[PDB]
Parts: sequence; structure tokens; C-alpha cells
Amino acid sequence: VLLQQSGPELVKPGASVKIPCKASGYTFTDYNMDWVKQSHGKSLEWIGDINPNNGGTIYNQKFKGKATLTVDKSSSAAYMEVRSLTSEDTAVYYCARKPYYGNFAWFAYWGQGTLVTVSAAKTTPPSVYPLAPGSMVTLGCLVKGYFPEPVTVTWNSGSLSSGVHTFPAVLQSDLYTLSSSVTVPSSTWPSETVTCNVAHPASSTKVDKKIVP
Amino acid sequence: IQVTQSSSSFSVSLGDRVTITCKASEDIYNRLAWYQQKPGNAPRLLISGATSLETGVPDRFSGSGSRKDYTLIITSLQTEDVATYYCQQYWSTPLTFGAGTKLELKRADAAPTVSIFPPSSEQLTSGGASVVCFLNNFYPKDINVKWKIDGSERQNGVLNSWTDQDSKDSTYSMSSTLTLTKDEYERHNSYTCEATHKTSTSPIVKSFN
Repeated sequence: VLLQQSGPELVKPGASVKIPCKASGYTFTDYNMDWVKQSHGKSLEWIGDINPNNGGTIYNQKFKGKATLTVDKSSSAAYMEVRSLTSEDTAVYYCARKPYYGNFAWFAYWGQGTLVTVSAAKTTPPSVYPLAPGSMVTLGCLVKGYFPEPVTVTWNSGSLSSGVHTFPAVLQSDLYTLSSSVTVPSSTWPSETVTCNVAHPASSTKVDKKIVP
Repeated sequence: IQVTQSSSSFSVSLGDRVTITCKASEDIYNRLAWYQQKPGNAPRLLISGATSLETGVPDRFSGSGSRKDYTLIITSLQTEDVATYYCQQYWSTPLTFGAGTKLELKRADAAPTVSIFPPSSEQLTSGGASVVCFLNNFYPKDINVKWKIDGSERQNGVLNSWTDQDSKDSTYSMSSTLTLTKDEYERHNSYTCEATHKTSTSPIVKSFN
């Protein structure tokens, strides 16, 4: 049993997005499919249920209009379209299959989930700033004003890891910011080079920032 | 129908017997399931019909209760058991889920290691000025950070980011950043970040002029 959902989705406010859930490994039309919403670090919220055999739907009233469930039996796929997207719609949306006897509405099979981030920001590379002190010394790197997530941070091309802390990004404005620290022996710095390497896939940028006294 | 788990977070030690409760607003007649979820992954069904363990789910897990009170019990809590747990009723639609109970591992208390950093010359050229303060490897997770500029407390312009419990040493770390314009940053002289943590009566204070 496999429930395949597409990767991260970036959508503009006011637009609509159609989230697919490709099923395989079982007779698609013999099991109902449901959708669940989960906001960053929050609880699970049930959206609705659809019978793939007759297309019949049952919704959590809260999402009427906001979400529309459909299926394409000929292609063993279920879909959920979310419309008039706003900031409150940003979350991970999962499809989940019910048992043959749908009455027992629990979910043993889930899709990996699709993150839908609603923003009007345009792709923007991060500015990378060195953080220098001012027998262990802590150094850092501030990565700010980038979009969308994520960014990859390493130290000395990945040779340093034990003493590193890279923090979860946070939405400062409509742009993200994150920081990373690294702690090393006082005898290795500044006597030896310490550099943070920052990559941002979205804008195909790669930056190396040596930390200097 | 609503399901309330009450316990939002629980500190546990390996081998402990943890109990997570879930109360239904009305009789749900054993139509309740429990799920386990770890960061970045989808929920995993552990129990259905209030007491039936799903295949693969270790014997450590078990469920009980009835009517409106249900419980999830973990006998010898193992590291692999650290996660968030959710109950869900399916006696009536809409289906509803509890808020989730997150378990965290207990360890020795540890004071945070605090470091403060003035804005880099590179950022100043951009017209911005971020003062950064790292509070690393502390326990328990509860901590408060206060920023002061020339003695006055500053709330606006502060962005905080917290790591999840470290899987290697069970500690927590925090990063706090105060961002101002270059002009404002240059108007003041003394910058301080103060951390209040149970491991010290006096706040840990790092500052610079």
C-alpha cells in the first residue's frame, strides 16, 4: 500500500492549489480516502472523506468551500484542491486511507504529506554574516533575508559537526532568517581557518564566510 | 465530540511507565485510536478500538479505559518511544483528534552556555544591525531571555529560535536575535542579553559596549 503525495508547494495568496494523492498496492475504488491538516507544531485536523467508487464526499463543515475533494479512479488518484489561500492555510496536508470497512475510521496508511506554504515573497538569496567573539570559543553565522526555505549550513565543508548548533529558521518578515553556532578550542582559532558554508538551492547560491577576529 | 489529552509535555526516563490520558466530551464506546508522530514524519497508528495493538507495534504499548476516559500506557519506555502521541475518536463525524502529548527525555540539569555577538561590519553596510545571543546545551527546556539596550528592556525586534531536544545529549539550545537599523544600533552603546534559568539564582549576563 503506497500513498504518494507531491513535494513542497509554494503558492501565492488568493490562488488555488491541487494536492494529489496517488495510491497503489490495492484496489483503489474499494477503500475511502480522507484528508487531514496539520499546522507547524500543532494538532491534527480532519478535513473530509471521499468514496472513490461513487465520488461521494463528507466534509468537516469548517472546511466547506475552502477544500474540495475529488478522485480520478482511472488513475488511482485522489485530489484535494484548496482555494483562496491565505497565511492560515500554510500547513502540511496528508491523505490517509481508511480500512475496507470504512465505519472504523482510523488511519493505518498515510501519504508523506504535502507542505503548502502561502507567500507572496519572491526567491531571494540569503545575506551571510560572520559572528566573531566580541578554553573553548564560540563562533557563528547569521543567514538572513532569504526565501523560500531551506538553506544548508556547514562548517569547514562539513569537517566540523560535534560542536555545531544550527537553529530552525524563523519568519522575520516575509523573509526567513536563521543562525548557526560552532564551538572550537581556543588553540585552533584564529590560528586555523573556520568558515561557514551556506547554500540556498532556490536561488542556486553558495557562499563561504570565513570567521575572522 | 472533542478529545482532550491535558498533558502537553512529559519528562520521562528510560524504563519508566508513562500514562497518557484522553477524555471524550461524550461516550464514544471504545471507538478511539492512538497515533505516534515524530518530527517530519506522518502519524503512525499504534492502537485502534481503544485496546487493539496494530501489527509491528511493540508489546510495550497498550490501551484501556471506556466511555469517556481512555489511556495509553507504555511499560518500559525506550528512547525510540520519545515522540508525540495523539488520540482520535471515530464514533461520530467530524473525526476529532486530541492536541497531542509530547514526551521528552529527562537528564541532569545544565546551565546554558551564553555567547553574545555584535553586528558584523558586513551587515552594517547593508543598513541593518543584528545582535545575536546563543544559549547552548541547557536543561530543563524552560528558559527566558531578556534584551537590554543602555539599561532599558527591549521587546520589539527580537526573534527567538529553539532547537528540539538533542538526540545525543538530551539538552536544548536557543538562539535570540535583536535586529535594529544601523542608525539605531549606533545611537546606543551597551547591549545585553540576560538568561533566566533554574540552574542559577542570578541571570546569566553577557554584554558588550
